[PDB]
Order: sequence, then C-alpha cells, then structure tokens
Amino acid sequence: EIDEGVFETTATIDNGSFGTRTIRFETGRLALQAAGAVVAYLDDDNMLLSATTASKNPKEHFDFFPLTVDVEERMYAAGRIPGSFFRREGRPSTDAILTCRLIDRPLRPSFVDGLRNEIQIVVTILSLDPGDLYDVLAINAASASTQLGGLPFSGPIGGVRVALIDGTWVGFPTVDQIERAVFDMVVAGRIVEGDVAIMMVEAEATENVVELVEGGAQAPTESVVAAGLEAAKPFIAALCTAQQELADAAGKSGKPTVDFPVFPDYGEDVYYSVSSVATDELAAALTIGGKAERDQRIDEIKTQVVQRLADTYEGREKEVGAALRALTKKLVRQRILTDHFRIDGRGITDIRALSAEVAVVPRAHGSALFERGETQILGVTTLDMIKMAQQIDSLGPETSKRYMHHYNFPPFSTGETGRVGSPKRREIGHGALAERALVPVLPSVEEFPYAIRQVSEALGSNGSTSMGSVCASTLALLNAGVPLKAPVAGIAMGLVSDDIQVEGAVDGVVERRFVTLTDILGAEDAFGDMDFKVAGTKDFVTALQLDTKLDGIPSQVLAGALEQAKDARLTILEVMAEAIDRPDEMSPYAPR
Amino acid sequence: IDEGVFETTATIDNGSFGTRTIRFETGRLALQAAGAVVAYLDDDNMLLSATTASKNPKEHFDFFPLTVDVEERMYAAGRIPGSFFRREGRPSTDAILTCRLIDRPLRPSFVDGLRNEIQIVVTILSLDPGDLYDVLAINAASASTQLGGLPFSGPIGGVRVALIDGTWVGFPTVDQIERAVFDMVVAGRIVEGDVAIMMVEAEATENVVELVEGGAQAPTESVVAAGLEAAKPFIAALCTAQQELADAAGKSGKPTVDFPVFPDYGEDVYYSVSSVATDELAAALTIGGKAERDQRIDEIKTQVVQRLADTYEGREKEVGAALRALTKKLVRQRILTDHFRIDGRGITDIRALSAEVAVVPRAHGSALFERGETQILGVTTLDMIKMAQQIDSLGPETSKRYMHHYNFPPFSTGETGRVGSPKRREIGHGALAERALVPVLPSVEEFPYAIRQVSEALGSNGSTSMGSVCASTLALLNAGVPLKAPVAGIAMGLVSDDIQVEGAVDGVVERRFVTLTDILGAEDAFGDMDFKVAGTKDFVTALQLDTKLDGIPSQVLAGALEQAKDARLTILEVMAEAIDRPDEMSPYAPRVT
Amino acid sequence: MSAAEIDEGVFETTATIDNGSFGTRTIRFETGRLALQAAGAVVAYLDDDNMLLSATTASKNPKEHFDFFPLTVDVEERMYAAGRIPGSFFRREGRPSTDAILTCRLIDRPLRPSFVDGLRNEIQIVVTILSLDPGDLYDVLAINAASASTQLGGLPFSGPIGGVRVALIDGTWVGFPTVDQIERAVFDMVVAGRIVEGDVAIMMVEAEATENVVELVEGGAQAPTESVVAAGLEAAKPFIAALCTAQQELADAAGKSGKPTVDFPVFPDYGEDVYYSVSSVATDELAAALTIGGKAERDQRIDEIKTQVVQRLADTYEGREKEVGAALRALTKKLVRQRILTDHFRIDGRGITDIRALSAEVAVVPRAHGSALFERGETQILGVTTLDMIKMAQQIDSLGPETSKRYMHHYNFPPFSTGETGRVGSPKRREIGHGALAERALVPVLPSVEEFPYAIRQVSEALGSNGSTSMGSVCASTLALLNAGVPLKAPVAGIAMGLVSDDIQVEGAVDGVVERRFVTLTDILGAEDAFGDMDFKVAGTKDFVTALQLDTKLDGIPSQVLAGALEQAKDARLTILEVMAEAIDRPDEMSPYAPRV
RNA sequence: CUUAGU
Repeated sequence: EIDEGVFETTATIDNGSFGTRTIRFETGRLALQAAGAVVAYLDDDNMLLSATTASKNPKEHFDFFPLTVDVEERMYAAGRIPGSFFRREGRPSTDAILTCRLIDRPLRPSFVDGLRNEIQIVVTILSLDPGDLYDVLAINAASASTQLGGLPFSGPIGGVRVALIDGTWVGFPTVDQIERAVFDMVVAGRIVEGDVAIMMVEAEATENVVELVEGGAQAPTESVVAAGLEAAKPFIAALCTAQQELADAAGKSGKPTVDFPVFPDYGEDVYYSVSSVATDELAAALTIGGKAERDQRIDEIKTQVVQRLADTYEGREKEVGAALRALTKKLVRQRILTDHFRIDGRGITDIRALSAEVAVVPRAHGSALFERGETQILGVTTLDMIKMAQQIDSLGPETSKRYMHHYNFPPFSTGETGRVGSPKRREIGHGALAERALVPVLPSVEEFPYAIRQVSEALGSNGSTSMGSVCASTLALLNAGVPLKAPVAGIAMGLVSDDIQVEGAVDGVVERRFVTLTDILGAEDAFGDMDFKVAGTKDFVTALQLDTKLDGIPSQVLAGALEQAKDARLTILEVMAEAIDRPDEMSPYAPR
Repeated sequence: IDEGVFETTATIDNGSFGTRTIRFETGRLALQAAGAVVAYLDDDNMLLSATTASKNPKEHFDFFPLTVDVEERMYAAGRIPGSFFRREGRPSTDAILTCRLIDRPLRPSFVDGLRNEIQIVVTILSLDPGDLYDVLAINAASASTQLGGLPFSGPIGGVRVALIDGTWVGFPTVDQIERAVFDMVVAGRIVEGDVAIMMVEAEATENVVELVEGGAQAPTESVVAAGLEAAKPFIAALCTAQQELADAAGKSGKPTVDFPVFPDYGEDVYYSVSSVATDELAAALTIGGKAERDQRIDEIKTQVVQRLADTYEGREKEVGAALRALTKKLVRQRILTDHFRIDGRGITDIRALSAEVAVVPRAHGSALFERGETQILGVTTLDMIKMAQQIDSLGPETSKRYMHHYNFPPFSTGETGRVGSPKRREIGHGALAERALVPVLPSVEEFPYAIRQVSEALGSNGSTSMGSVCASTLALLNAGVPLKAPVAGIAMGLVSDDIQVEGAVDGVVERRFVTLTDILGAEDAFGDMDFKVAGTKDFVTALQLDTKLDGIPSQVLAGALEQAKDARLTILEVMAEAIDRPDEMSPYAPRVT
Repeated sequence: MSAAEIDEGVFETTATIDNGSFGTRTIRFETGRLALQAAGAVVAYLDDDNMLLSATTASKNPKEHFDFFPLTVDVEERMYAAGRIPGSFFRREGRPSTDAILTCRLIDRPLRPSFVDGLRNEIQIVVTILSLDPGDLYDVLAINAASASTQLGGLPFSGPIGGVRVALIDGTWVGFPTVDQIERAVFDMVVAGRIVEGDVAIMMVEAEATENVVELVEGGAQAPTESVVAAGLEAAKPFIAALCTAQQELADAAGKSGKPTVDFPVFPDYGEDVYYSVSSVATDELAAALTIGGKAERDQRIDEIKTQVVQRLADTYEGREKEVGAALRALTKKLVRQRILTDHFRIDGRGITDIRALSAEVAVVPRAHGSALFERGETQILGVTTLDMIKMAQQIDSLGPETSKRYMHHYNFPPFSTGETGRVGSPKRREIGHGALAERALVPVLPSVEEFPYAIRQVSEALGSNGSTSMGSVCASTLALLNAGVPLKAPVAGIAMGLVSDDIQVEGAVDGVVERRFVTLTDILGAEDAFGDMDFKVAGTKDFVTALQLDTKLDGIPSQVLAGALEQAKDARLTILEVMAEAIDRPDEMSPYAPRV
C-alpha cells in the first residue's frame, strides 16, 4: 500500500439469500514489466494473475490478428503435487483450453480491426478454492489487464456465471450451488450507452436437469433462457464499472490510447475504384440460387473486374480482392434485408436436406451417419467397464469423466489437404459443446454401468458441424442401446442486423431491421451479426453457444429467434425419430 | 434405398481354405474430398480411404510432397483407448508400417515433377480381430486415388499371400498365419493384362523352423519365386475390380482439372549438357581408377557449369540436375556394356567386410559390423520377461518379446541433422530387421527373456538395414541367446534396360538385366529395381523389393536371388569365423531360472 | 582379438590422474575406429569400464539467416549403457532427461566461447553414452570427449578443453570421485579450462555442496568457505593440465588424427570500415553523454544518438543499418567498460558494492502451502512451495546414481517477465539449468526424510526479470520454505556478481607499462552482463557457500582478486540474509491445508 | 516445425 499498489478496486455481486461474492482487482504490485498486470481475487481466497503484453515490432507477414491467450492452471493452486511422471505441469488440459477459448471469443472482436501486433494474455491461476471455478474470473482478469495495458481495447468486458437455483439466477455460483442448479450460463458483455450489451453466451444444462424438473423445478425453456440473458446484465454492469468508470483500476491511471499501427485492406482508393464499377454489376447475379448456374455470373464478373482493375493497382491484388469480397458481402446482406431471400436460394426457415442412417459400421457398439446438405457426420460410440472412464486430474472439481466425446475433423472433410494429428483448439471446443449437450440426458452410472466414448468424425463440412455432430452422436447412442431420457437435436442459426432506409414509411428514414435465418452455411457465418447454436430435446434447451458484437438486441427478437430454433430443432428431432425410435438390442459385446 | 453407391466386387479364391470377397463403395462417404472409397472385406471389415489435392502447387518444395496417413481409430477394435487421455494420439508402429506399405508403390505412380501437395488419409472404421488391414489399405488408397482425378499411373492393387502346405492362400487371417511359413505382401499393377509387381515385403513366420522340420518345405528362393508368381491372379482381380469400367468419369469422380508439372531439366539445359559434355564423362568412367575418379568428375562438373553459365542465367540448379542425369545415363550404359561398377568391384564382389564382437564393455551383448564405409554398432540387452513391450492397438499382437530399435544419428553420413524422435524411415528399417531376426529366436519357455536390440548406425553409405541385421545376430550370439541359426543379410539390386545393336540389321533391341551386389546410395540412384534379402544358410527370413519395371522374367529373378544367396553365404561364413556359438551369459545379465 | 593389434589409423592416448591415497584414474582417448564418417570422432574410456563416443560435425554451407553461432550439443544417454530396458511404455529413449540437459549445458558453457567469433556454420556435437559404471558419473568425461572430438575435426575451434570434477574429502581434493566418495565429500567442483602459456586458463566451473555438508562439517571436516573454494580451484589446475595435454598429443599436421583445416568462412558484424567511422564521428559526444549519470537521461540521449548518427551515416554505407547499430552498441559497451575501470561508476548510477532495492514479502499467495515474493531491484520473483506426502516424489530412472528426487525445484520464466512475447510451453534449456542451480543451492540446508517426511516442490515463477534471476529464485525459495514451515538448517541467500578486467598504459615512469586492472561489482544487471569480462553467481548460508557458478573469458586471474570477489560475495549475501531474516527467520507453523504425515 | 501422465 506504499505506491502504485492502492488501485485496489472492488466489486460486489449480491445473490440475495446465497450471500455476496466480493470480486477484487489490484495492480502495480505483481508483474510490473508487463504492459498490463491485474491480480483478481474472488471471496479473498481465489487469487489469479493476468498479464497482457504486446510485441514491440509490428508484424506484416501475418494476415490475421495474432492474439494468443494462454491460461496456466499451475497445480500448486490446488495444494497437490502434479500427477505427471515428471511431476510438472505439461500441456494444457481440456479445462484450460476451454477457458482460453471462452476468453478469446469476446475479447477478439473487442480489438480494433487491422491490428497486426502480437498480443499475448497469460492468465496464471495462483490460487483457487476446491469449490470454485476460474474461467469467468479469467475473463474478467484478462479484460481488466488489457484495459490497463493501454492497448486499443474496447470497453472492458465483464463476465459472470449465472445459474437457475429454484427460480432465481445466482451469479458466480459455488460448485455445490450449481449442483442444485438447473441451467448453467456464462455471459460476457460490455456497456455501450449506460446499458449492457451481450457479447458471448455459453449455456449448458446441469447433469441433474431431469431429476430437478421431475422433482418440482421448471425446465429451461427458451423464455427462461431469455429471462436469464436479462438476469446477468446487472452483474456484468457492476463488473464493468469496477474497471475504469469511476477512477478505479484503469480509472486511477486514466490510460489514454497509445499509438499502434493498423493495416486495413482497403482504405479509400481500391474501395472506391471497385465500388464505382462494381455496385451496379450485382443487380440480379444471385437469382438462380444454385451452385451450377447462379455462381456462373458472380464468378465471371469477379474475373472481369479483376482483369479490368489491373491497370493502376499493380501489386495490390489482395487489396482489390478484399474490397470485392466486402462489396459482395454488403450487397448480399442488403439482399437479405430487403428481398428477404438468401444466397443459397432458401428461406429463413428452410432446414437443409436431412437424412439420418443408423448402424452403418459393423462390429462397432453404435454407429450413425447424419447428413444435412453438404454437412455429414459419422458418429461411433463404444462401451467398456467403469474402470475405463477417464481419470481427469486438474483444478476442476470433477475427478472422473464417464462420458468422453472426441470430435475429429480430418482435413478431407472440407476437401483441402492439411495435417492430421493433435486436434486444434476449435475441435476441443466443438467436442466440449457436444459433450455438454449430451450430458443432461445420459442415464445415471448405477442405472447404466458402462463408460461411454463417442468419436464424431466429420466426413463432410460446410460450417457449424458441431450441431450435426450432436445429432449424429445421439443417433449413435440410441443405436448402441443406451437408455436416454429423450432424444436430442441441435442446429446453428444466424441473425443479420442492419440499418436500412425506408422511403414508403413517411420519408427516407433509416430503421434498424433484423433477419433471423436457419441453418447457417459456411459462407453465411460471416454474412450475419449474431450467430448462435441451439441444441436440446423437445422439452428444454441443453447447449447454447452465442457470440456477437451487436450493441444489444430487443428481448422480442431474441425470443422469436429462440422460438424458430425450437421449431427447427423439432423438425430435426422428427427426422431423427422416423429412422430410429427406440434403443436397439445391445451389441454382442454386452455381458449377461 | 438411395442410388449413388457404385459397388464393385472382387473374388479371392483360396481353394479349401475358403473364398473371400473385396467390395468397393464410392459416392456415399466423404463427398467433399477429391476422391473417396469405402473398402469392405468379408462383410465385416470396413475402412475409408480418402485422397485430396492442394488447390495450389508447392513450388517451394524440392520433392513431390505426398503424405500417406492411416488413422487406426481404436473404436474399430471395440475398446476405449488405454491411454491416460483416452484418445489416440501419435501413430503406433503398425500405422507407420502401413503408411510405408501404401507409400512405397503408390509414390512412383505419380508423374515425375508433380508439385501439388497430396494427402491420403486412410481411416480404419471396423476391423475383425482376426484379419489384417494393411494390404486392404493399399487397395483402398489406390482406388481412392484413381477416382480422385489425379495424375495417377494406374490401380496398384495388392494382396497378402501366405504359404500353407504348398498352397499360396491369398488374404489369410491371423489364425491361418500360424499354420503358414511365409508371408508375401505383394502390390502391383497390370499393364497389358499381365501384372507388373511394384513392391514385395516378405517375412518368414515365427514358426518357420518348427514347421520346416515338421514336413513343410523351407522358404527357399525358388519357393519365394513361386509365391511371387502365385499372387499374380489376385493382383489382376483386385486391379480390375479397382478399375472396373471407366469409373473415374463413367461411374464416380469429377471432370478433370489439369495439375501443373515442374520438371527439373525440361529441354534446354539437358540438350546442351548432353551435346557438350558426353565424351569427357566416358573418358572419366573408363579411367579405371576409384581414387582418381573424383579429380576428373568434379572438375568436369565445375567446368561444364562455368562454360554453360553464359546462355542460361539463373539455371545453375537446372544445369546441375541435367549433368546428374547425363552421368546417370552414361553410368547405366557403362554397367550394361562394360560390366563395371563405379566402386571398381565385380558384380558379385562384396566390399571390405569385417565383424568384431564384444566391443562395448559392461553391456549384455555388443557387436560391430563394417562393410566398406557402412559401420553398425549393435547392442543387445537382456532384461526380465515383464519388461517386454505391452503394445496395444488394432493389431492382434498384444506384446513384443523382441524389439529392434534402429538409431540413425546424423553423424552417420556426416550431416548435421536433428537428434530426437525417430522418423518413419528408421521405424521401417527397425521393423525389417526385427522381422528378419524373429524366426531364428529361442522359444519363450526354453529362454524366458525380453530382448531389446539396439542398432546404432555409426557410419553410412546407404542401405544399412541388412548390415544392422548382421550386427544384430552377431550381438545376439555374443549376449548368449541360443540362435536357431545365424542369419545374414545383403542389399542386392540390378540395372535393367534395352540395348540396340546392328548385328542383325538394326532394330535389335535386347532387354538386358545386370545384377550387382553391395549397392550404395549411388547404386540406388542408378539401379532400376533394388531389393534386400536376408536369411540363414538354409532359408530366407526377410525380403524387401521395390521396383517400377513393367516386367522381369523368372530367369533373372532366380539368378539374382541365387547370387543374393551366395553373398549371404559368404557373409555368414565371415560372421561364423567371428563368433560361432552362443557363449556364456554376461555377468551383469540376470538369471531368473 | 581385441583391436587386431592396432596397426591402423586408430590412435590412443592416456592421461593418468594421480589421486593419491584414495586411488588413481586413467582417462583414455581413442580415435580412428568408430564413426569414421563424422568430421571428428573420439571414444573416451575411464577406468576401462566407462566408455562413451563423441562425434563433432559441421555443415558444408553456413546458414545465413541466423544472427548468432548455431552450435548444438546432444547428450544421447542410451539406456543400454545401464543394462536396463527403458521403463517407458514405448520402451525407447524418449525426450532427454534433466541430467542429460544439464550435461549439455555443462559441455556448452566453455565450448561456446572457444569457437571463433562470427562463425555461422552449424556445428553439432553428439556424445553417446555407450557404457557406464553403476557408481560413476559421465558429464566431466563427456566434456573431455566433446573437446577432443572437436579438436580432431579441424574446425576453427581453438584450444583443447580439459574438464575435471574435484571433490574434497577430509581436506584432500580428489579428481573424478566415485559416487561413494562424493557421498563422503563436503564440496564438489566441476571445473573446465584450457592451457594458454604452459598454465591453465580457467573457463567454467559449477560448484555444489553435497547433501550431507552440515553433518560432515559438524563431524570435523573443514567447511566449504571461500578460502576452501579457492583451494579447490587451485587443486584442479594439474588435472586440467593433464587432461588437456592428453588431448593435445593427438597432434595435427604430423601424421596423427589431426587433419588439415579447410577454409571456414566467418561472418562478422562490423568488420573494418563502419566501426572506424562510428568510432571517429561518434566518440566524443558518446563519451560526454555518460557524464550526467541520470538513468532517464541515458535513455533520452541514447534514443537521440541511435536515431541521428544512423541517419548521418546513412549516406556512404547503405544497406547496413543493422551493422551501424552493432558498431554503436559496441562503442557504448567499450566506453562503459573504460568508465568502470577508470572512475568506478556503473550504468545504474550505483557504486561498485552497492546492492539493489531489497524487498522480501512472505505469505503472498493465499491457500498455498508456502508462498514468498522477493524483489531485488526491478527483479520480482514469486516462489510457491507445496508440501505433500512422500509418495509424490519423482520416481526417475536413468544412468545416474539417483533414483528419487525428493526435493524438486521448477523455475518458470513466462515471456511477460521481460516485457516481450513468446510461447508458454515446454521449459527451455536455460530454465532447466536455472532450476537445477537453485535446487543444488537449496539441497545442503534441507531437512532429512526422518525429521520432515514430506516431498518438497518449489515453483519459482519469474514475474519480472532483468537478468541473473537464479539467485533471486534461491532467496525466494528459501523464504517460501521458511513460510511453509520446513525446518531449515540455516537460511541461504544468493547473489550474482560480475568482474571487468582490462588494461591501461601507465606513462608516469615515461615507460608506459600496460597493466591489467580488475573491478568487481555486485548485483549484476541485464546490460552489465554484456560488458563484464567475467560473470559468476555465489549462493551460500551464513557460514558456507552451498552453490557456485563461473563462466569466464580471461586467461587466468590471480588468487588475490578471486578471494576479494568471494569476500564481496560473502558481504552481499550477509546483507541479503539479514533482510530476509527481518522478513522471516524461523520455521513457523504449517498451513492447515498441508497434509500431516 | 518439437519428443512421457499408459
């Protein structure tokens, strides 16, 4: 408390009858060399450091923002010797990769576009109670450190985990608290004009959802999910206020923006030169809506303008290419906003061509093949004795994982050559999403005493293959003979929000309009603004992944999008149930 | 059902042992890939082979970048993986061996100078516990590459044939192998209705000794030739099943997109180099001196590079490659006509050979083997039975009593490389050496130990696997394991071409084969087909063959095999005069019984 | 048969280390038999039972993109040398062990400065452990073999390097002790040097006090003080002379294994012209810039200099901006050095013996078994010790005598410590070496199993670093151990010093004698290391030194200056020890979350 | 581009 150590900002989370959680941020004492260094405390016991740093020299070879987030769950935080044969913390665990995914998802859009300086966020778990979780605290600490560092960060992201306990949404729940919860949610957001804007949502139904609902609780409907989105807003607001608002943490030091280079693809010359002689050339180039005929105009005009523009922009082919891509993106976005028609030629509620075959791989305990248009996932599930379940050791409360879901994404799925080996971060994230989707419906260990492993091999991809993996995995589980509570489905979804000028209504006044469309394609993911994946049974939503940058959407449109999600998931459920309705007889490997 | 399956069937007849069937399906799984084939065997084995091509060539790479990866997914065996992470990570040894088996015949079939990156990912979906999949992987990879619209030469079907009771049964199970004496994985293609063998991998089973004495005929090289002749109908059937109709466009595929080629010396540097640097190469080759050869050949290379560096600028690599090609052509001509080797040795002459025993102190067994520049230090250690490798995979083997580890440090050939995890080359070489040494091993009941034979290549000139076999058997004799019979090895090979003479009014183009012994890196670069043979004085234990020829009659195959046997016999005599009998156990080694 | 009665290119040489009463050792170098294809190959035997191979190879074309010398050292400690199959599930020699990494570090420390400066060819030295006594060590024999092989390779590597391991028992300094002898010893000293003018010119030495140092000292043995350390430095000189003469007997250009040396291109930084221009046009202003002494003024002046002299010179020497930067930093280092020799002033504005801003906080991290935070100057090191049941030791297996590391120190160096960015993954060689140094500094003062039956793991994360953080890690580990309540024999503190030696011409006698003067300074910094002609770090308790490191370049120093530097080390360590004792001095009660075995 | 929680 001598100097630079008195920042000492504090925020409070009032859960009502469940006590108050005291989040605390301090700086200026640890890691003075880093650009930003914030130590975050939860209930004066869970202490973790977050240090953000930036490379001195600008990078030009890289074509994308090289943000890297590493969390390091050092084992001494749990008061135990590491279980590795070398007694050292080796490669990051599955929880420590999900945590940095959760940090990266909202933080990456919060950096200004065109940034090409390496930004590394190291989140070290220096201490942690055996009954608390650090991922949300990791989000808060990383955002606070980046805000302190003076990097071109946006408003300080704030995250909170909220759980439905007997009707109320409790923020930052203890593991024992969420044990009795019925819906786990992680919400990360920022304040824009005095109200919070939702940036990232990660929702998983608790493994005891069925028992709690049968015992008297209420199932997590989409309306409940929207109410919960509205419930965690004050917590995110309070956590954001504890970063810079009122001369605290980053507010004590002020931290005005420091210089940093930006490398945009099209400043003013190439963009104008393509917009002048390209805007009128896309009047009706997407009318057929087919891979065989519609593309024949857009690709041909792309080649024509590429040849024509090669007269003053010598050596800037990437610039004109990016400008053309942005032009066609904006044009087709306007197409959806006005005509209400998609690039693929389908409507906003048109589910892609569905098919689901069961037991296609012999000698396997369970096999299924689920196809949605271009997308196609083969799921294989196998069962062995209880001792074969993974013995997970980590800072996390769990000790044994009896249901493993591994999502394999070989490079031939998209038709391009790559490297087969250790899966990247995104594959682990997709596998975790599918596993969280399938946990709440699995039978209990005593009822069904078999460890479950599920390999989901993506044999064909057109973007957002996790939900098809969920459907294929539940099909395969039904094939293998496991008794589920209810079949599950899942589907991705897009929401395009934009301000369009209307002339008929009074005069030429700009109004903001939203279009919610189903079955996001590979190129439709970049074509919207709020892209979210919803999975569940016909009774409740289990897995919900949401990531956006919009400055808030009304509850009405969010409820409508979730209702459309329920409808489409019901259609997928019907197409799954027609092929297989009951679990089949177990494979000959089943003991008597 | 849904149309678009395009099944094709091949029948493998085995007489009294039972007919098997191979099925090919396409257009159903992994459509987004350039080519995909789901291969079925016996209605219970399925594996998906998919090949893709990079949309842009890798102009930076100096070699054709083909990568074959096999994913032997553990769920095929109906068991959660035993790894602590419950996931299948690094490939096992069997996956690497299957990758080598697929790569070896399939690599040369692509056009020379191709620069696209191509990856063949063969996934093992379902597998019967008693059936093998590597040869089925060869078939599926060849079929998928054929349907992918790639510059593939042709279907490369293959078959595993085992010799049981004088009948060469194709595609045997694991159960039938214990009743067999020789394993022949043969992969080849048909050219004008006759198969042209591409690769051969031959292993004598671990019960060959106990069955040859029991009545079965020994795997003598004549029996080996009979087996290589026996697999031809199976190769033809599998190749025509992979081909069937036009298939690539008539049945399943895509309209062809041309793939660019990057020849090293197209037509400019080669013509000038041949026109201006022909006679000097002949004079240098006919100088008749090994030690004086370099002062002429390197000087000619330098002066040719200097003189030609006036018309061609920036093509120094091209003129160097053209000069190498010219030297290759004249060296092949010299071997065919003048019947001389660049070493100055005869076509049946082994290099300076020597074998020392007990060189490394405080080791359970050690030996050193030298052949000219090749020098291998093989160390074997004897530990308890419990210390055998507990290998678990899709393969039916659940342990490994004898493990051969082939270390190839970068200083073996003077290169400053990277020391660390072994590559695929050394895994394959170690597997070949272990397959050579397995048949002559003592029984586990009579001799209850786990053997870990390390072969460290201390000096290399290419083809050091068979020398590793010799050093391994020497060190095994030194350690004290009772060998069934000493086993040697040799790196054989031959040059095959055509020579035209006017002795019968021109047009007399005779196909000449010359078999030369103790090949080197240069000899590998010159020889058309190079093979390695290992075995005892009675029968052969290991045989590796890799070729590209359109056909060789049984006369030259028998002659080359017999010459290989003679070389093996001489090397065996030298090893015997080094050490003869299993001596006493080393004092440091433990005694359990 | 043996070697078929020599009669070949195989050449043999032997060196007899006359131990005295305890024994006598024989180190034999042989060449020409194994690994003929390598540039150089030497097989080294010790006691006719410890045989290893050393092969040195060089590339045929220098690698241009590397701005430094790309030397690689690999200690392939093959498992069959110990007569046991590896315990790995794959039954193969996997990643290099910790002791193998330490052996590569020991070989690399003196070898790297021996090669001619500016070399770009990739030099790989591979030492393979073929045989080993079950009670003998190999790292010293490994550096001997590596030096011999590099000498036989014909490389511009200058001077055979000898290495000895001297340990003292009951006042007698033996060379190459057996594991039992080092068990009975009270100080071990791995030394390495070269012969310059008929006398050894010491180059590297790492010193560790054995595990039973306190009991041996209380048993009557002389404690390993600074005088004893200097005596050990002096006793290893004849052994280095013998082990260098033996490798020199493999003569060059005389029909022996010494081959002719072919042209070996060397890439310099500032060869002959840019340096002259920089030292002519930017010498007076650069020298006058050091008069103020204000650290902020140093940056304010050096930024202007590096921005304006480059632009001024970027008119005649074009395309060599990095070269002129190299010349500028060389000039700055030279003027700083001459200032240090002349008026005893550092770049930090402190005096020769001025210690940094000491701070030591205890019990920083809550819920941990023990935590401490040590801040020396800008360096800030956090150390967390985790007590646990003895079943959680390290059940390592290797050729070395040890079988279980009861106390394990892990030194984490995240990339944000220095402000730059990187990858937080596997620990590099440097982190392994620093952790080993800290662990060896802490072993002599650790309680035995019977008194405190718990495995001890120390986790020292460098939260902020400015070079020479190993000793800060030692102090922080001691503080954290005291916090956790482990009964220590006595607190141990470390400190990293420097030494700058140069020559000036005294003309007072109108004769102008070129005399070499020495200045010893404490609390070395990140930038002062690049100026110092010698760098060392000393760690000790209140009484005796428990760890030592030395990596020099001078061709020998008098014992007077060495004793003075060691006394300076004692003074700095005593001040630091007083600071820590003020922070905490006694073993307090264990944290409730610690297991009570 | 990299090698131990079997």
